[PDB]
Amino acid sequence: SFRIEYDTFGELKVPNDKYYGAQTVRSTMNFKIGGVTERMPTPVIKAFGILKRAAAEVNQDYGLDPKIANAIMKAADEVAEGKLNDHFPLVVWQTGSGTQTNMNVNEVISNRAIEMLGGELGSKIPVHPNDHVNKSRSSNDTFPTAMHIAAAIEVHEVLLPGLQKLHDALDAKSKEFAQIIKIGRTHTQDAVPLTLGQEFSGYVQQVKYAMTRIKAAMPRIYELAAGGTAVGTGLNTRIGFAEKVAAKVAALTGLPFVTAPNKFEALAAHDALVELSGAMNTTACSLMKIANDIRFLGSGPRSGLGELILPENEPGSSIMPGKVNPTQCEAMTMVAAQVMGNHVAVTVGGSNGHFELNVFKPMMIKNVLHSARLLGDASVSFTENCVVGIQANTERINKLMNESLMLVTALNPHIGYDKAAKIAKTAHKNGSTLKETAIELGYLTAEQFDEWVKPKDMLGPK
Amino acid sequence: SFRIEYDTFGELKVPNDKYYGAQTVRSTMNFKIGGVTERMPTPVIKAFGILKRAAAEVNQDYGLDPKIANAIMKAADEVAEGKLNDHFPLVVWQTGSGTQTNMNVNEVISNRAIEMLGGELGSKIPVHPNDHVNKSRSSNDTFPTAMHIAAAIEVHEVLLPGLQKLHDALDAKSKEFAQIIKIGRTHTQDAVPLTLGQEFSGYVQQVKYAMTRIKAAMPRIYELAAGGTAVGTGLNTRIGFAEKVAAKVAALTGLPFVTAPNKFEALAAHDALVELSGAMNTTACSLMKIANDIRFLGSGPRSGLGELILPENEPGSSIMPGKVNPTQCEAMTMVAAQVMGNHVAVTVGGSNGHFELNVFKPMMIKNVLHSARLLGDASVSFTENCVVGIQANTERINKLMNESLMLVTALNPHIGYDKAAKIAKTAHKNGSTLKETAIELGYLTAEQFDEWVKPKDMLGPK
Amino acid sequence: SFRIEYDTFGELKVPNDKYYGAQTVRSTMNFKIGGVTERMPTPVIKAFGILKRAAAEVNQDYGLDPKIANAIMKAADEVAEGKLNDHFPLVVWQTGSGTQTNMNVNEVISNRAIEMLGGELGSKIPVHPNDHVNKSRSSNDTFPTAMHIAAAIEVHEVLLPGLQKLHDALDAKSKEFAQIIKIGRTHTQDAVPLTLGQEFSGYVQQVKYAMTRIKAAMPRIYELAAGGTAVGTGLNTRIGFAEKVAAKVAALTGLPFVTAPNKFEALAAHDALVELSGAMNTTACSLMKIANDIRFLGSGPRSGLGELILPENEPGSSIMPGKVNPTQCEAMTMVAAQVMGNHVAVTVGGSNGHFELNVFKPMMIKNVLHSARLLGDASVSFTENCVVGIQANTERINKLMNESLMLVTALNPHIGYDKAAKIAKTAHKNGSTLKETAIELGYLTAEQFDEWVKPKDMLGPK
Amino acid sequence: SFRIEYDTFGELKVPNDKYYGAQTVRSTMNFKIGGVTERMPTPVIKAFGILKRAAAEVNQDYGLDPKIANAIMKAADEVAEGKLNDHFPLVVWQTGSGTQTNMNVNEVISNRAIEMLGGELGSKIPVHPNDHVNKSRSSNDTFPTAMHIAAAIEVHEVLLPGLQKLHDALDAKSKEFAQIIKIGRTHTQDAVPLTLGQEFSGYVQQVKYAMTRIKAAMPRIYELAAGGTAVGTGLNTRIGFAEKVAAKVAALTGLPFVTAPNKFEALAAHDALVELSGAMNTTACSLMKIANDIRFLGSGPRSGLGELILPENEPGSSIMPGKVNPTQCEAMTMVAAQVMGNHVAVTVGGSNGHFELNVFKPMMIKNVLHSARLLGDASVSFTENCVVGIQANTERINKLMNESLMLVTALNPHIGYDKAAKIAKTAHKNGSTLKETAIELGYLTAEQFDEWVKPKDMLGPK
Ligand SMILES: [Cl-]
Ligand SMILES: [Cl-]
Ligand SMILES: [Cl-]
Ligand SMILES: [Cl-]
Repeated sequence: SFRIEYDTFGELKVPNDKYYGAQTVRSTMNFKIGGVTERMPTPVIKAFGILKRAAAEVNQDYGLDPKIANAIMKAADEVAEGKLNDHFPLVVWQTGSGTQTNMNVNEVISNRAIEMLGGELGSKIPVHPNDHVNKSRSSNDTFPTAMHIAAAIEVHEVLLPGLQKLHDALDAKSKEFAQIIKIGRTHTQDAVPLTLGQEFSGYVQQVKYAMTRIKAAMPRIYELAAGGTAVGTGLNTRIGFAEKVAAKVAALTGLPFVTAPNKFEALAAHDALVELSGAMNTTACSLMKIANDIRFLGSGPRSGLGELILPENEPGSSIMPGKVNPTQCEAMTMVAAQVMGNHVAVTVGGSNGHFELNVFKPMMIKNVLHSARLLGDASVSFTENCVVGIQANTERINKLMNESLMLVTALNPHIGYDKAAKIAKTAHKNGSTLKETAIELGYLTAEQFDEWVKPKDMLGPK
Repeated sequence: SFRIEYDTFGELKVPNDKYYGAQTVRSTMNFKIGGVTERMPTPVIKAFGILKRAAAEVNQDYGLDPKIANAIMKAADEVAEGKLNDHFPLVVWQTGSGTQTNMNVNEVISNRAIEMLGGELGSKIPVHPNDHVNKSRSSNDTFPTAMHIAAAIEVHEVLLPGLQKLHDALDAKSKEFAQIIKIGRTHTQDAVPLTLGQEFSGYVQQVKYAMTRIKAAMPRIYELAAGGTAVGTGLNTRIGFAEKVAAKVAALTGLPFVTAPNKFEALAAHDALVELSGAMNTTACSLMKIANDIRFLGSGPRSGLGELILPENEPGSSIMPGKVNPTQCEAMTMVAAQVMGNHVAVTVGGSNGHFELNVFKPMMIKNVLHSARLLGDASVSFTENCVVGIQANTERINKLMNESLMLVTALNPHIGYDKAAKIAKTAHKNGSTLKETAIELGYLTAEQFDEWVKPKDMLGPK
Repeated sequence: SFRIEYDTFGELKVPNDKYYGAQTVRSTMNFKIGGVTERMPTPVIKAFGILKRAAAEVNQDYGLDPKIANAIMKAADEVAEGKLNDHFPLVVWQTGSGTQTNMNVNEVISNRAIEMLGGELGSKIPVHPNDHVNKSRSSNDTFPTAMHIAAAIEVHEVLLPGLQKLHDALDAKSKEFAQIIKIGRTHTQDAVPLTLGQEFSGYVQQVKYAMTRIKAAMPRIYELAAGGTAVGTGLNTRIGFAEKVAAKVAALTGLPFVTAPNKFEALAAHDALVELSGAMNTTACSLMKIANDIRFLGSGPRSGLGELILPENEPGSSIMPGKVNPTQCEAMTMVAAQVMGNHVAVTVGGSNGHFELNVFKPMMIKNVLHSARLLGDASVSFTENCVVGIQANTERINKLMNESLMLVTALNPHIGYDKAAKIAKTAHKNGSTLKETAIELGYLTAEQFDEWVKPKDMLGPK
Repeated sequence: SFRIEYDTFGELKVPNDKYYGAQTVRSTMNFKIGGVTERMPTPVIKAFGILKRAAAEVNQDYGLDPKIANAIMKAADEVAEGKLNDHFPLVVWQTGSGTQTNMNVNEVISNRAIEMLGGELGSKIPVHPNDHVNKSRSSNDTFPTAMHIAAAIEVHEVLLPGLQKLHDALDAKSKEFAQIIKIGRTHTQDAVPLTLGQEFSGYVQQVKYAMTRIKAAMPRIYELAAGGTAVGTGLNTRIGFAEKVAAKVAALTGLPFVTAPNKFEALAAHDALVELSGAMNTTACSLMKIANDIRFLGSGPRSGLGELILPENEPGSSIMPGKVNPTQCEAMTMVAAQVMGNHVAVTVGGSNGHFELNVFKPMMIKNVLHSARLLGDASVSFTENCVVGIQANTERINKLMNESLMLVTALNPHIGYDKAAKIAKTAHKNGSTLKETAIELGYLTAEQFDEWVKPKDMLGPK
């Protein structure tokens, strides 16, 4: 069931059905921290597949045999496509440079490429893990490169598409609710009116600004450390490799990847991950506000606010109609709280670089990818399972509109401030409506009230 | 105008009316960071006066002249009593050990004692700042000692008394509201009933647990670093000074101060400050919930929840007689958010100690004292200007109780689940009450409804 | 391959080899957030098994048929023992009350118990998911109970045992290094000496205080919400159930679980999780200091500090001897940064409770369990793979001791301050040792220097 | 002594020498939270003076009397110029909308303009606080406008100029150190060489990227809420006032202020403040790395790293001539930790908006301005008192270069990997240099070593 390999610490049995080698096995034994929920995120593994596929191509310009290079390229493609996920057992909580995952990727790609060429698994023949798969002689620049490839792909494929669906759904609701006038709330107190569409337009602007903030953090993420090698000097790599491998990654992904103008800044720190995490942290604040507002606007049905009727996803009780738990709102606000904590973890790691190398890399990219996946997935779920199905309780909204004390300022240019203040003061102490009190005081007639108190005329400046 | 003093780097103009000296003026010149709001917190200055008073009394056992020592004690008492606050212009953003503030205290106490002994300001005669006020030869242990004295005093005098007032006022409201039954809210949806007194009893328990958590963080605060000198070995200090000066501080303050059992842990880290900030962070989560709940329970008056009538302390618009903004709730929740941020700042500083000395001390104690003062002051303000004056809107609470669909399960044993659920669904569809629907359906009488649906019987287990 | 079940939203195919039902399947479709790394943590599932096993026993006092109860108890045991982990596919990012995992547990236990009694899977006969497995009529108190059971078990079984191993290993190193005098470092500058054992004794005290801080947060974790039902009143549960099920959980686990004195505080907030997260946050600051110190103390071999020789776990290069990357230090400091971020996520969720129910429960317990597992696992790995094998570079330590300028204060009670200051001032500008300069200046002889400059006499007060 | 003013709750004694009125005195009485260090930041007060000056000029287009308007403009100019700071005693911990500070500004400007028009203080004649100074009928939009004006001005005048000085000084050191080759450090272990100029060029890039990130956060800061009035509809304000007052603020400040495109997003949330705090949080991670690196590179002089000689600005002990504590590094890293905590506080406030108004405004702008002032001031102080005066210890750097084992790979093409690794292992075992070992082994001459091992040839790709 196993083959037998050796490192400088002793004998190791590697399962025959695994493409990793003795380096990966030893790493798994030395870092038993967290369990399988702590394995290196799949986007990082796939990004390594893209990077090795790109380097193998470029390395043909530097002596790499085309028959070996093509075998590496096909094996790297299988990694980048998620076909070999079960051959990467390492946890995030490894070395701070992530080079143990780099050696995991080198072992898997060479062994798979060896098998494609009919060789013996574990022999390093004819595809060597270091001499061929890592022909670039890259070391501490590999994992930084895979971090930015994975972050850029996850932002383009998961985060922004999810937020775009949320933006469009909120915008459709805003237009659908454009003519429903409701009582505003400031300090949670009754305030002058606005429409549900105006309130939802604020949500739309927040999501629009969130997508702009995330895009503004991407230019630095597109800068790749590949070519810096050990300390950023580029020692042991070939001239032109840094630019060529970045341009190849750009062509493989369709994203505007470039080489980092300063490789020492690219290895010694990961401020671009901190800035991207900061944009997602701002997005979390926007989504917390939006989801909590809709949570409260749908509260009820009779002892809450009751403005919105949210779609029911979980089965209720036949004895409890009208009760709809805002469960998509709860999942979204929990995600937002998680992103804020993830950002602090990213911040602590990003601040603790030492000299030529920041060695908090796996934890930083884990929290960045975690935040991006959660925000993208929750935005999709929030959209499809709640936002698109939100209905307005227009009957309740219009009833509370006529019973509110907030429309009384519409009578000031008819009966003066103090007569209007006395109608509101009396109606408050009496539990009566504004119209009922304005007539019982003999200040105006009903036909005058309906002519002067028009809420559609209180939605903008004059 | 000025007197002229000298350090070995040149000459310095010291204002004639100031008790600080050349080293303080040199320190102000090199750390122009933040402005006057960033000056060292007054509790730290006062704590230094306590410490120097204690050291001078103890140092008589090791040869300090009694007339010099008694002048130092009187001058240090003036520092501890807050009479010399304008003689400490240094900001928090100084050296990470805080020894520049230690020298500020040495110069002020020496010059003030010189003045009380008829000498000339700045002469170091007959009271020398280092040889007499700092005769203990302490250095890197002075500021840690002053931190823990200041934190313990602020907890004992401000934080815990403020929370005690809040606890007692909430308990009084709980008893006052013990018979007011209202509709519960889970997920912000209508739920089975409970009393306002039961709900408030939850807040009472949170404040009770908050005080227990803060008290649990104090034993390590009471451990003083005084006696560790430069690196924790106690080099250049006298055997027994550490225990004696701690006992003198205990007798002066009435708080159970003892010497730190391990001086290296006391200088290299300030985990006790992190744990105390953590307890205040937990307290902030409690106060955020309590204050936010009261904010929303008082929302309205007509489109909010409207269960509570909060006191109106600042005048509002006469045109708006029903609006009472919960401004005390807003100050409390803003304070809670500030404590959470302050805790992260304490955490980053606490994590970044280097070898024998953590040099983040001034920023750590600044945030700890900030959180304690804000939490204590806000609790007092929230208590006096909101909690004690809260009234229940029993008229609205009773009306919404009768209109709620949540009481329908009381009919289950009398008419069966199927008929009860039919009453609930028809009442929800028609916008009618359970009683109206149950009789229009011929399922029971009005007399059977009044006898079977008793909310006072739905407040506990059977 | 499937059976066919129905909910109120349509037909659902449930795999025959799964014990969950249509409720779990529908929940999996409505909350596609995060992937399989986001599944509910295993300690929560096992804790549900303990809770249901305990309730099934107690419910025999309330009519539950002993033949059904015993079937439930054996099925719950299989859950609590980790035999049915593959039947829980729900993610953390579900409803904020965690009741969808509660229904997942109810479906699995009843279906497995049905199979133990030879029934048809998915029939609810003779073991009903609600009528029998959830006979307590518990709702919003189930997940809070499982949270505290899981947290208490993880602290007792993983966190504290891991820290205890670290404490003992650091203590052994402290005693082993008790006689190795080295130059201290304050502000990273050369300071007066101390021993490696004294420096390591500070680490020991930090870990000891960390275990005390975690234990101090446990009394409130031991309080269980079981019995509060929907809003904390205990409506629909039987008198005495809350106390009995807590005492049964205590007997099943061997831990001092009790019922919560105030069930409204137990449902509306999770301040005990915030306080436990705060204790782990303080522990993270201690471990960050300890691991970073050892990281830097082992730096070198020739351009660093070079005081410690750390064990080599990853294979190096045969051309690069003496290079040992402190990879266990990096994994530990990354874990510490992750705990600090997790604490903020816990803090945000714990602060956002609404009225009768905090609906951030799954996210809060996920981050608490994550922090406890990481700290416990990393402490074990740090201990076994680094601390126990640390060696001291006594040759380098003694060489820098004799070349340091820091021992010059030992000559002040022989030649006075100013003669000693001139030896240090000259030796600094000359690149010479203190003894070489003291003789070249003719201030003392060699035999006098060795008699007066004794570093073993500079390790404590006099 | 005092004058007597009146609100509708009673009478208030206003000090004779103060320009504030009854509403300010009422506000101070009800919010005794924090003390004088907690007063509203001066940049917010000054920004209010700018805003009121702008509104008064624009309001002439809507009928405001020119002589009244010109008196308001002159009084508002005195507020903006910092001449009336002692007339604003309100703390940050007030109402969450900040309207109490808005009224403070209205009363001060009205009373000062009354004084300039010969009237009596407190008379509201001829300049009324609400009818004239607040003629725009703005309310909940005033403080948000003042926040963004204050943040934009502090970024333009303090933060960015401070970072610009730091960038330029670091760039100058990078050029000055361009030929000094030293041993690199990855994982704090000795690594392949690089120049001090290359290492410093990494810091230069981080500061350059920090300024780009902060500038990227400004477009949404430049959007002003002025014109949204109570809920964002703009009710009670004039059409065109929003655009005109923003254009007037732009002309007065020279900054590209525009009106917010969506006033509901502008009042209900302050995500722009969260994004700007995020950029400052990223900057803090950069400065923490830069300052901590320089701290450790200057450590020593004899048991540290010793590569840099930092300037000595405060006198030290003459007995300790080689000790120079990096106090500017400590103030910078303490500031960086404070910014990270401030960011969490901003985040919690930004996430907790309710419906039409976020009522965490004063605490959010307090932390934003605190971070900007500290970062700007510290960057200037760190630049002038440390960076510009840094010297390289080239003697020590060159000695450690020759003693390092990291240059051995330069022998690989000339003698082979196996002999080169033997030289490295023997030099490491003997405590000797590569050159000494290579010749005692008969592997090469001293002349071959000098010609083959050229560190200037190991600073880039081949
Ligand atoms: Cl590569
Ligand atoms: Cl002292
Ligand atoms: Cl149960
Ligand atoms: Cl205005």
